[PDB]
Amino acid sequence: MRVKMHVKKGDTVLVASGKYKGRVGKVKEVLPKKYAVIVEGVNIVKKAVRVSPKYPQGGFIEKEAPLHASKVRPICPACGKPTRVRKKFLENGKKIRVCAKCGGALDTEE
Amino acid sequence: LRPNPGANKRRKRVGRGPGSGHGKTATRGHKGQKSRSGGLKDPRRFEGGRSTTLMRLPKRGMQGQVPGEIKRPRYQGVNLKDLARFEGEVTPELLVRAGLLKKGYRLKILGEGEAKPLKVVAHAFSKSALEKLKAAGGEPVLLEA
RNA sequence: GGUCAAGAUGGUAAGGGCCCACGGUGGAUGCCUCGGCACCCGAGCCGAUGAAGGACGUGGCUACCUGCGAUAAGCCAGGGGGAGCCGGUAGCGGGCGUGGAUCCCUGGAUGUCCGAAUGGGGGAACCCGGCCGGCGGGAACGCCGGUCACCGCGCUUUUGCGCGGGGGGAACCUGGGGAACUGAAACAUCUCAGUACCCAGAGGAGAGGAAAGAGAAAUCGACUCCCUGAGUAGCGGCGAGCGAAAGGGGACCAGCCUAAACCGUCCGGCUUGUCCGGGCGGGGUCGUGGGGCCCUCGGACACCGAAUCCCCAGCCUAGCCGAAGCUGUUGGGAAGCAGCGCCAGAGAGGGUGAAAGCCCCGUAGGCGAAAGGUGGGGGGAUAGGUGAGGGUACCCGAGUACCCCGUGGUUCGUGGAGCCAUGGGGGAAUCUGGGCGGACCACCGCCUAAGGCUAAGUACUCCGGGUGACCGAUAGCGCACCAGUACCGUGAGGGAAAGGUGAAAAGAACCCCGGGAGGGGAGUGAAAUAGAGCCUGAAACCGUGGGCUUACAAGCAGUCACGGCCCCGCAAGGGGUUGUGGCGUGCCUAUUGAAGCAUGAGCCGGCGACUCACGGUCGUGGGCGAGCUUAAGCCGUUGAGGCGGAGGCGUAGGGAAACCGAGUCCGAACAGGGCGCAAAGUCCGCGGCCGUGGACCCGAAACCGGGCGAGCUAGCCCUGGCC
RNA sequence: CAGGCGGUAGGGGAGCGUUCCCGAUGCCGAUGAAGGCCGACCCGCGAGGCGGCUGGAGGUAAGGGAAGUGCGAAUGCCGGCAUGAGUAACGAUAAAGAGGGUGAGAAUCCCUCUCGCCGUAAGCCCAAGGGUUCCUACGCAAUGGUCGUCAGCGUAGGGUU
RNA sequence: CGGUGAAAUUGAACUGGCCGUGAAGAUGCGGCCUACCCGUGGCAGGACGAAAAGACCCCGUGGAGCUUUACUGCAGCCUG
Repeated sequence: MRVKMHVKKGDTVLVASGKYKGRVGKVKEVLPKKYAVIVEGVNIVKKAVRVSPKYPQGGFIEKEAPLHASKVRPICPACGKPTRVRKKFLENGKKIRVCAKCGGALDTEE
Repeated sequence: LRPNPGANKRRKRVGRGPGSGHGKTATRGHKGQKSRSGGLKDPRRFEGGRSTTLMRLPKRGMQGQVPGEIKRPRYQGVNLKDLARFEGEVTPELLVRAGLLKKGYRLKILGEGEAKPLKVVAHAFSKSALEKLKAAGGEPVLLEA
């Protein structure tokens, strides 16, 4: 939780929570880790405006706070994140490797 | 985690304010705050001057010497010596240079109990010294500059 | 049952008094911080390439806090970097980006107008002008532009071309000039003090810095700062007081130079021969020679104070990794209780809905890294310039040394008063020279003056980092965040307050009285007596209800007693409430003396005053009797203590001293006083305690320094008007 | 058994909380840190436990060490909150009364009609100095010394060449 | 009556007269005489009324402003 981070759009687990049921992290800041797991919001029973239906009450409430979420999940769930061994000419690949592994290859899924 | 100061040591009198119930500390106004009053001594100072004088140490700073360091044949022979040769040089341990008013200056013959001299060359031998030095059995000497 | 005479008691509050319940205004406040403050290390120069420091601008849509300035939420290039950003605004309305977008750094570009300002003026932040370029309606106008003080400074006297400075800066710093208080319980010498303050100026640190020194031993050897040197040596209405210096311990250790006629060279000289003037030099004194003549000479180790250059350039800010748990479980929560499985050259800490080594943290673990901006090291090279022997008539570091008085320094206040230092008048010596040790004279000794340069060790704190038997929002910087701004003053100048809703915004659709606020519901949620000034949220004061109590009463208060109520009560009885009675001058300060009519006192709350550093000094708790250790060098998450033996206290003292010495000065006196008598202290601490320091705390007339104002007021000057 | 025990100045002794330092964090704790609110067990007291309510997280000592500390009280310091008081006061004795209007409400706004006081000023005018505001449109919880649907008040927009 | 809504001083006070008394001019202590609960519009006597820690003073080896041929110097003038 700093100028540096955890997972990004990613897809991860909820340990100390109410859901645990991991899923799509719609957006995650740089400093306040502020990340939305699309896993628990509300309605803000909207303005009474025609902003929302003239008869409103916003629906998708999803600002995800706490940072006990168990980011990253290869064939393994709760795991920290490795770093590199480069291996290839100019190779950062700070992919995530521990027990199972996941790096969010630019392919099949984030 | 236990050895509290034995007997009394710890704060003995940092007595705060003036009295459990009451308080005020001293006399009457004559000794208020900015009241560090007639200090050390009023009429006592009158005394202080009270008298001509016969001891005058004039406009200067460079006196000579004739090294008056009180040394004792008694400490010597009772139990810290070598009955013939010790010399100013060997007197460090000697408590007749290991104090303060002339450490390195001159060791005199506090000739006392029994004989009363010095059997080691040097400087400072009471006359009584010269004599019981000669009796005790000693080779005293005295060269200059 | 009715009539009358008599007596005794009862309830009936407009309000008020003690008690209990339940509110409100007020913020104590417990804790809690992106905020101080304290110490230590790191760091230490800004500016005309017109800076520090501000005026007016720009952000599609912005008063403001921000960053840029007219190419203005920024353009350029390189260093860094993982995938999100269009600063604090989240909202509107639109976006850029894994063909390194946000952003961290280093060097880039215009870089508005003011501000040293300088092209000129000017109430700065705004109006003027002269030169070449440009565009426009051409000339006139008017913009971008490049343009044009002043200073002194050296160069081609003609470039007046080509430089310099100036302008800053919290504290440290050098010199310039330089004060009353208070003390001396008055106070004129004296004192604070060469302190405060005005100034000028070099810095990043200057200061001082190789000896006409010390000091007297046939000794030392730059300068600076620390400990010690004695607070003695001493300076003095010898009074308050003030107070050294060599040495020793320590730290830090380069030394280097120029006119100094003589050389010759030379150009100018005057005027010519043989004087002076100024350039090159050898000479260019380190602890003494230098030059010129004669002879012995001589044919590779030394670097600067940046001489200087190349580097591992230390960093600057971006870097990187990086140790091990889940199941359960009481919970709105768990990181918690419980189960088993886990890490560790890294159990420093914070952060993840209540207290984790194994969850968040690029931390302690260790390692990391760059082509810019800075150098000591280690080494090189660059190396100016140093680096021989005697002989001989001498000429060759300052224009004043020196001596009279008039003065400064210095531990020196006038004195027998020295040395350096200068304001007056005098007024010279080249190493047989000349000041210096002792006023001065005779000695020995000392050093080599009247020029020049700089490093290194103590100071200082703007700025950065870190640590705190250093602070919690009235203490801390006043200042924890749109406080040096609000606001008072003419200016100078003074100089607040206000920190927290909650775990996360889910912070309130919607219905209902109402103009609105605001008020009842629904949803929030774990709570909303957590609801927007909204945590914890007490005292004071005002309020709604309930209990007792009250209209023949004289009393701070009260309060001892008891009786009537009502209360928990098993009783014992315990509560609150009081009518009857007994006895009762309120507290603080300063008083012979107080109820005070003497005083302080409006009520609540938070602040609110005998300390610290040394000297000492007496105690007494503790180590050895000789006992103890500063300044430092060194090891030091914890940083671990160790060593450092210049000393000061003891260890006989007696004296004005010479000295003598446990003895002793008087003295010619065997008479007294200081003893001898150890009857060891010496050190660390804790503490009663003075002396200096503001030393229980706030309190005055005022004296002194530097500035601030004639839109204050009186005057005087200039210039219109009105009677 | 003494034997005594009013007693400021003042001197001696002995305890008390109080926020920190070790706290050799022991931990205690969301079945509450803490402060708070109330109470007929502890203390010779300064204080203590303990019980009950609040209250959201701390807090801390067994033994000892370190101190900005314990306060009516100083016409105190800073902030509240009271008091005469719902009396004194509204800024000029240059007076006003009506009708209709607009409004959630109009003594206190708008028109219009009666009426008094200025007029040599309560005239206009330039200038100074103020620097918003002026206007037009909405609004009034603050502000006018109550009003107030009025404004020189608040919000926005336009306004002097 | 209605809109409004302050200001010093003050322990708190529930505060009669007396004759007395007391630090010597008292509601508040003694003995006693009257008098119930409350408030408004007034009247000024006390509560030494408020006001300002007396400018009357004294006192403080206090301050400050003239002064004078008190004390010492500074200035400027005169002058070997």
